[PDB]
Amino acid sequence: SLRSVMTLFSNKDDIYCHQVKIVLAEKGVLYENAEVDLQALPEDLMELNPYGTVPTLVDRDLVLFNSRIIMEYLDERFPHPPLMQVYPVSRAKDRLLMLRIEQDWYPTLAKAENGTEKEKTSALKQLKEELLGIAPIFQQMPYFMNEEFGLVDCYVAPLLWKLKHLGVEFTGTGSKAIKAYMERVFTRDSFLQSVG
Amino acid sequence: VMTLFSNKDDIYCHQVKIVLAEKGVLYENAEVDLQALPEDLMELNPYGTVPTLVDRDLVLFNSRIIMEYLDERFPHPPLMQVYPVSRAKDRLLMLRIEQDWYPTLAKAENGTEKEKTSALKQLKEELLGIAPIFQQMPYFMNEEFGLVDCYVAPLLWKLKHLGVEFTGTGSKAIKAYMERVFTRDSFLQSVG
Repeated sequence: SLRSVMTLFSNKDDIYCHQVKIVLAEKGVLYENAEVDLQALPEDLMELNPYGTVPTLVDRDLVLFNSRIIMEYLDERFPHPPLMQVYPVSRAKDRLLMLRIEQDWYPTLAKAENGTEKEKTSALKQLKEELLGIAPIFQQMPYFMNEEFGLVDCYVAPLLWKLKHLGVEFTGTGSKAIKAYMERVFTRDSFLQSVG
Repeated sequence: VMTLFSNKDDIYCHQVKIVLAEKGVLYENAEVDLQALPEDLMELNPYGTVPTLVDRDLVLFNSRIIMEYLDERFPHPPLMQVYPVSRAKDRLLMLRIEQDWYPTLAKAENGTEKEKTSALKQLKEELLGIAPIFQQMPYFMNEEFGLVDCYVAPLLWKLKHLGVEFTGTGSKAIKAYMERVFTRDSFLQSVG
């Protein structure tokens, strides 16, 4: 592993913190985890990041927040293994895919965790239908619209992980490809470290 | 073929047009009325937002993604630094500009007459507050013109056209910055 002197301020149930921990583990970067309670933020986080958000990555004098900015920083600073492709069109398609995952699926997931009972049930059914709907994606490629594991999977895997633990179970048409993808990502060394 | 679906008054369209002009790339501007979106935009981009860029087979939206794509596809002149640390700092600047300054700018164009005059005073206040930043380097927190200036310049341009004038302390660094970015060939093309 790499002996960095980084501190990650994070919360263990936050999906954005989860994305960043997977990238840190992929890159083999050692860092200190500083757990934070969202209602009771530590003053040292406030000192470094006045917006008081997590994840916040601190490396010596550098302070970063926003998980997309953090992840691209780590991929650029620590090239191996590559979590984005090399060529500009692939990079743009992956970026657009990420934005859409975040925009379209993440709020439904949040509703599924934090809504009223009919909202939850309604959010879960909606996410379930949508994920089943994109099943054909895998008949071509083992990672999400990619041949190799990358940042897009760092958006999809935390979401599937949360759905699994909310009781979602995939059956019917498209469920074989989704279960296969889950095994492929959940069993990776980095994912194992991220939920450790 | 290269097409930008764009609205002429939209700040995010303006960002992308500056980057297109810097890279010297030819494109067709498809003007869109926000209240009546054309069908050919809807079929390429189900979300119906602008700017939307179409490059041969690739469809892109969201101005940040378009700009990064252009900077990577058309490498010179480079609009981002080379070091991962500097690139991250600039990304974070841009995020903060867009999150903290842009809503106040929208309010200054879209509000009631009370809302508008209030927003204009706030923005003018915060910009004069950071006068010593404009003082530091010729471009915004950078020695060379880059993507960060593509966030700052369109905002100052809108303000100029909303009647804002800078006088008093630090207004000198801000005016000198405006003169310097507004008179670049790429910027003059982007407003043409």
